[PDB]
Amino acid sequence: FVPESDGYFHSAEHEGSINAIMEEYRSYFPKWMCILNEGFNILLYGLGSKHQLLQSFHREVLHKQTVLVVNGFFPSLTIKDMLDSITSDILDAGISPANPHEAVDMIEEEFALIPETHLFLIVHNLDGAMLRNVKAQAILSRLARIPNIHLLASIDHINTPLLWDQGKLCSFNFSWWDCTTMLPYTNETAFENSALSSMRSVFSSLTTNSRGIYMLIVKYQLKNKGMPFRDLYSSCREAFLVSSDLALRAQLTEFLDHKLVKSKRSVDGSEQLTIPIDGALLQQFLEEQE
Amino acid sequence: RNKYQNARRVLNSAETQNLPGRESQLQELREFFSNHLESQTSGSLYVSGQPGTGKTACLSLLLRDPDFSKRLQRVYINCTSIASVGAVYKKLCTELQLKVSGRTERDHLEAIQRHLKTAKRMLLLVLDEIDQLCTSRQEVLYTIFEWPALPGSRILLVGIANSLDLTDRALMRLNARCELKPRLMHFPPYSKQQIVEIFKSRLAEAEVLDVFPPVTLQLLAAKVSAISGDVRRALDIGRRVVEIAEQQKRLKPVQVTQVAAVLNKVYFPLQQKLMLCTLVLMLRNERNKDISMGRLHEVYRRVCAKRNILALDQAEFTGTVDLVETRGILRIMRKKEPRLHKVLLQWDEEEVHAALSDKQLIASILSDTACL
Amino acid sequence: TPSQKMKKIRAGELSPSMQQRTDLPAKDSSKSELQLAREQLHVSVVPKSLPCREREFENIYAFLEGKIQDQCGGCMYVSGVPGTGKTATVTGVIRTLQRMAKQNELPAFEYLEINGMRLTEPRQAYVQIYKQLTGKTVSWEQAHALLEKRFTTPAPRRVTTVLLVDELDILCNRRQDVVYNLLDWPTKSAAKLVVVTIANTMDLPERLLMGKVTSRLGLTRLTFQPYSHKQLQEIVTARLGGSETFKGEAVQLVARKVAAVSGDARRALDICRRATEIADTAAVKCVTMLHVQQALAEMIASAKVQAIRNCSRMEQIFLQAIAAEVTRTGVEETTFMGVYQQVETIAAFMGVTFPPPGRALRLCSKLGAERLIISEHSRNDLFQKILLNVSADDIHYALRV
Amino acid sequence: MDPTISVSKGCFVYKNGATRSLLGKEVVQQPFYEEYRKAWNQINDHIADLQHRSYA
DNA sequence: AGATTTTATGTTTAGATCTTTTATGCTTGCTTTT
DNA sequence: AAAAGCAAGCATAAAAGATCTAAACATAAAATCT
Ligand SMILES: Nc1ncnc2c1ncn2[C@@H]1O[C@H](COP(=O)(O)OP(=O)(O)OP(=O)(O)O)[C@@H](O)[C@H]1O
Ligand SMILES: Nc1ncnc2c1ncn2[C@@H]1O[C@H](COP(=O)(O)OP(=O)(O)OP(=O)(O)O)[C@@H](O)[C@H]1O
Ligand SMILES: [Mg+2]
Ligand SMILES: [Mg+2]
Repeated sequence: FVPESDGYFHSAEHEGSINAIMEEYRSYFPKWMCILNEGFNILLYGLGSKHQLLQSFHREVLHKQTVLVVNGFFPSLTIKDMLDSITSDILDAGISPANPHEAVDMIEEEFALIPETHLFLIVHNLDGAMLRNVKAQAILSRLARIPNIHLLASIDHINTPLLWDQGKLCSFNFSWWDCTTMLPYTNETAFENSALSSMRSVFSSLTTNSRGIYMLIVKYQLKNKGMPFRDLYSSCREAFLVSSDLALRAQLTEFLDHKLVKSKRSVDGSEQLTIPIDGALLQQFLEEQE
Repeated sequence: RNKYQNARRVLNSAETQNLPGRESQLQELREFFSNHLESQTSGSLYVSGQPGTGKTACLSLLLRDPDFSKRLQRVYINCTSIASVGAVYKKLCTELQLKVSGRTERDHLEAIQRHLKTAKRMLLLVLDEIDQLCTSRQEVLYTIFEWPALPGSRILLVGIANSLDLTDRALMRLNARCELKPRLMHFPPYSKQQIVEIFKSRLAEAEVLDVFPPVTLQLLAAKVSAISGDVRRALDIGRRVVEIAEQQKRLKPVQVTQVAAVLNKVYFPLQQKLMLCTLVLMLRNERNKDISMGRLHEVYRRVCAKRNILALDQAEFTGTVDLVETRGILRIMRKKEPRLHKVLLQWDEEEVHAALSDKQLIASILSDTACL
Repeated sequence: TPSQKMKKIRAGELSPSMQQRTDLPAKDSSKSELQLAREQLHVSVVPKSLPCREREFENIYAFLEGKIQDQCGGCMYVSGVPGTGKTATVTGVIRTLQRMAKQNELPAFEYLEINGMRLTEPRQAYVQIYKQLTGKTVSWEQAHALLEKRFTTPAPRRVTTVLLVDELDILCNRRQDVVYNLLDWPTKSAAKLVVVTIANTMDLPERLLMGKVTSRLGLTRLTFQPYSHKQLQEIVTARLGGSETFKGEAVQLVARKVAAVSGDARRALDICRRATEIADTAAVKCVTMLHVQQALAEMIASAKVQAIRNCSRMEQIFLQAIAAEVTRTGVEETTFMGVYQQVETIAAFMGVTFPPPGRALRLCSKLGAERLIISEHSRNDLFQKILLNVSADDIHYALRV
Repeated sequence: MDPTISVSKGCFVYKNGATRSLLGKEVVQQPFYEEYRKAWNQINDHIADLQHRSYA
């Protein structure tokens, strides 16, 4: 792979083949055990999902050693959660100190106190959604520096080694391994990190006066191809759809909560009330209400 | 004593046994509990709807059934009552009398999971007002809704909330796995005839049906179901009609005049008058509605000078504008200094003119362009 | 040991006494008539029956008597601008109900009360309501659990309990758990709670309460309108009794100039006390109208022209040059550099030299500590921004006339 | 799905008696592991001796 | 009848939140040299 | 005529600024060991 800069300056059979590929990567495992015994850490950099491969390594080989699986594709994990997990469950040392590097110093002391109590550490997606900051990678490199702790990890993003400087890449004593499974990224993309019908479904739950207020904004939008707030207020007080200003502000706050209406303030202080839907579907919606 | 106090007592707005308006919802909830009992499988559920529509009344009715008392272990937790979002597991342990090694929420969660893995009876965990459990990471709500998908767990949990889309917007991650996402049940707001049937149930439980003629009940429900549709405001105006008629008359059925008067009811100091007139003048004459307290006071002093009456100082003018703010006529956006606070009118001038009730003065202030 | 004292305090077994005077208070008969008016005019002396609040008394009385006799429970929200007789009317209704329940004309009832500004935290109300029941001081979690055990569980013979709640807007916060519990407890049939909530803003349930909390608060409501020109006169002439120590035109001027500002009754009862103290030092025994005019000019004070006239001459040149730069540049916020250039122009006109800018920053700091101007911290000299806090015409009125 | 794939937790302990040489005896008693450990200890100690004698 | 963790509680500080306000940047819409 | 270049415009977002809250830290009540 030797990219050209001119692109920047000008800017079935598959199941059996995948099973043979997975059986070869399953055959690699004793070599990984010897490589982890010599102090190197394992890094996988294939195309497809490597979740099942590292789960098979935890299941078939590390069935009795201490293991902390870490799901790096989790949107909401924190490095405090992982250090708290090690400090509380592996060592029974209680909660880790609030400074993460103090927690790594504590983990290094307590793991210096116990030889031949190895802690395997499997991190699916070391380039995770909350591990992409430099600080969490510094914590993971300081943890992988420990002789007791061994590390297996997955890599998926193309720009991952931009956050590993030579100090982290020396603490991460990686043995790179091309584990290119062709499996789809189901679990890695299942999480949160990666409409006229909904408008009808929320319009059905509204009361009659809320239907009248939204129909007034719909009629003004189709008539003008966002309405100022004062016209909606005078139209509602003429049609008796509201008691005072504050109930109308509560109804528009409910519409902002259910995203039927976008409120764009003007420089003059008037509030504009756009409906964020194209006018053909809005005309069909007005025809649906008749 | 008399029929007036009898109807005022029976409109009540407390817990009830009969629920005439919610019948298909009760049958659907009973069918959900019954099919998930007969299949012996777990099943999450999310009931939602506008306040006052009767969700807690239906689930309080269904947590007192003798047959469900025989078949499943009911638990009701009001989620406002907990000290914190993470403390709810501890409260659940007190609802199940589980033994816990104690004094950390993690061991309470492990005790609840150890009970769920080997429970002898099906568990019905109703979490009323589940919107209080939402935080940011939302570890607690996802941990609770992951319990039906746990291997061998027999919990079936119901979450009551006011939001139509709290499940999707607050729990997008449950959509990825169809075994995890709750079945949804809306509770639609009450119609006019449903509020009339609730009134005709409550007034016939005490046989005080005659104090309300049907015409004025069909006026009251036509107003309330059009405005909001909650039965709490409907029973409140129905109680208020009788407690105003008792004060007013001291059997007379209530007329439409009394209910129309209470429905039209429900649904100044001179310096405050001068402040409102100068604010209306500055809002009319100027395209820029960014009015500060100092920019308003400098015009108010000139208006008081031309009216030949003494003006308040800025330290008293700030308290005067704060007293006008309590009526809802204004809203003051606070800033670093009292002079820099931004007045914002919240009534239209056609309401402010009818509220001041001194048209000869407002005609003088609004024709006084030269003092700006 | 201190721990026995704290345990006897938290158990309520020692009453918190305050030290008594060494000397006896003076006898009532030695007082002058003007002193008798000065002590009848104190705001702490609530009348046994409030003038000009009869309609609100009938409203709160009919609500509370119906909620007590029906044994059902419920809630009410009274509101109005401060000093308008809210809490005095509610406690007067509750004292009348207690006098009636003492004579067995009414069922007996408990009367809890709290106030939202006497609590450091919204949850501390759970500590206080329980303290009006058992008298023990406990943590708010145990107090909330014991209050739920008291109210959710039907325990005959339960007595009706009226929970007055002043200062409802302080108890709100973001979660609104405390106000939700206080308004949700009456809805349960087992609790006979009748909660009354006093507040200032009329629009509070719609402005800052949640939709379910507003739905629980209900539609029964009462608004205390500000006292008018006449009701403030009736209040003060009821406080004075039959005494003629106040002229009627003096009370009329106090009421006319207090009702035009706020409608507060405390302002009238304080201005009349100050007028009595002013008449006392003149050795007159009747509060004539010029004593009321002096007390009104003192207690509706406007002493900024006196501050500009009392400033040192370089500070007056500074106050002229800030308004000169505001007139010149148009915008109301001026940097210190152009203010100093206008200072040098005005000082060259008047003939006095001006202090160098390190002393002009001391002048700006003095005016900003006196709040004649708004100004930043002095560490960023020549580029600090100088708002004028006094109006521009007040400076010319001070330094010309 | 898999028990490791949870919607709530992000880390999953599999503790086996941790309190407060990975290979079995077949590999360590093999002669090639003995000669590899011998050559590696000799080479690493000589390089550390060179680094100390350069820093001294 | 006295010392020791043990636990429940209150305080304080760091972090989440609401809100305004200000800005670079992402895109657009012409605009203009080669 | 082709593709680089200047005002325009909404928008994520960035500061910020108050503000509220959750967890870490100091501390007191108390079973526990002697
Ligand atoms: N269908 C009905 N028939 C008769 N009475 C009803 C019905 N629904 C509700 N009510 C009355 O309304 C009162 C309030 O209902 P409920 O508390 O169940 O509403 P909610 O949805 O729980 O309100 P929130 O969402 O604010 O908690 C109940 O005490 C009950 O007496
Ligand atoms: N109608 C009245 N007649 C006689 N005295 C009155 C009247 N109204 C108010 N006062 C006097 O003014 C004081 C007002 O106190 P009160 O507790 O009523 O004020 P409040 O409206 O509760 O104020 P806030 O709303 O700030 O709490 C009372 O002590 C009373 O002596
Ligand atoms: Mg409810
Ligand atoms: Mg009060």
